Amino acid sequence: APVTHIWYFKGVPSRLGYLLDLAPKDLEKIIYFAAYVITSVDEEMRHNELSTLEAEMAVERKAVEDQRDGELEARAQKLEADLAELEAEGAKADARRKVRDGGEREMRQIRDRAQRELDRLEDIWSTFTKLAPKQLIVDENLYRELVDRYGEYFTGAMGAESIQKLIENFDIDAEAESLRDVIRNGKGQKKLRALKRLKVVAAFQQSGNSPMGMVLDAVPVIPPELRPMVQLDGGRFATSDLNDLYRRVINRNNRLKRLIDLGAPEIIVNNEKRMLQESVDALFDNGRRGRPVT
Amino acid sequence: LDAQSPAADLVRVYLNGIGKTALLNAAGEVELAKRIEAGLYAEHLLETRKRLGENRKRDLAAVVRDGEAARRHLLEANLRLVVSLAKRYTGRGMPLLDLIQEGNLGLIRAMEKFDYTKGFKFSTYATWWIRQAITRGMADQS
Amino acid sequence: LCLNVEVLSS
Repeated sequence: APVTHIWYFKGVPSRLGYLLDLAPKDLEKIIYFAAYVITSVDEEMRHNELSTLEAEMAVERKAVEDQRDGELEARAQKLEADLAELEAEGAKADARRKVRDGGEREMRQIRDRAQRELDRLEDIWSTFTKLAPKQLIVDENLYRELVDRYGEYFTGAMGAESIQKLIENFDIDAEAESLRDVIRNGKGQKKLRALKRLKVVAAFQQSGNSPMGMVLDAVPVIPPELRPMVQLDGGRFATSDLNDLYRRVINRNNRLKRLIDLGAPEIIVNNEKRMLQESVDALFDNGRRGRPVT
Repeated sequence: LDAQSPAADLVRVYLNGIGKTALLNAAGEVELAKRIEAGLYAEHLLETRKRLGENRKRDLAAVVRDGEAARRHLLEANLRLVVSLAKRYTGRGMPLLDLIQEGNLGLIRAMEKFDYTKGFKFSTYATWWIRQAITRGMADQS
Repeated sequence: LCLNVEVLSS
């Protein structure tokens, strides 16, 4: 499972944050699997049927409104019939108000649930029409609803591979030109941020390299002598803990491999990937962020 | 923006992820067992039934989907128990994440090879299997 | 540390 290099998403300035124009909060949430992210979107094909999409949105809203109206009318008729029955029986006004309040609260709940569905659809439509890369979705339920409903245009996954795909699909020269154009203008406040981002991007471009070096797939290990192995009177292992950290990383990778072979739902696999990322970050550096291992 | 933020504990992420769990009190779990049995049966018959070009391949598909849903739900149900059992045997120098991962591995190895067979609460069986798995993990860690 | 340290004898 691809991982990220601790020296970047935690560094100040965080090279990833500037290059990918993401706040540290969002980047760290993405890395440790806290919220999904929209990688790429074919906005054109959605625009070509944006009117048709709005039309189907309207008709589904009409259908939900229609079932809502059916329920409201049925319950209002039931309540009115109950009130007429109670009047015929000549019961006290206390019973009248009790039944009336019960029915009114039931209808308020029905309308509130209908408005729940309506605002859910409105959020879906807003986040669908008003959608672009680098967007976040904190709640998993909303993302599940999006993919189930509109799983055609935008592809979004949470994890290091997400960043890798985003950066490799991303281009540098266009952003460099846009930042240069912004700098050519004024507005010091945003101009300084533009200057910093342009500096980073120009360094990337001049380096002749690619940002893909910020997501690792194969960590190396130093020779054995550099981590000398020591035998005590009882032959105990008390040498540099480098062996301990490599043990942890290898053990967790093998657990990942075995688990993915066996098959299991997304929750366990994602948790396990997070644990692996934690171990690699610890090995490249202990105590950089969070509680150091002891 | 470039302001810094604090990190997040791994355990708390697990709690947030499992907060959606809702135990069934072991009563309806028998229905889930029946559903998964029917799902395996439908899958096996479909594998055998590859030859027949049935007009309705959607009934087997429906059984399979019901089985998969039931399996996922029952696996979700026992995360609270596995994390309780894992935390009950802490303090031995092994991070809680590794123990809980081992418990999940043991659970998936257990329930997917379990039958009610007019047996008792499956919770006892899961507790037993995950306890054995975590004990094995600790022993091999040394 | 993934830092490709070349020599550039040229």
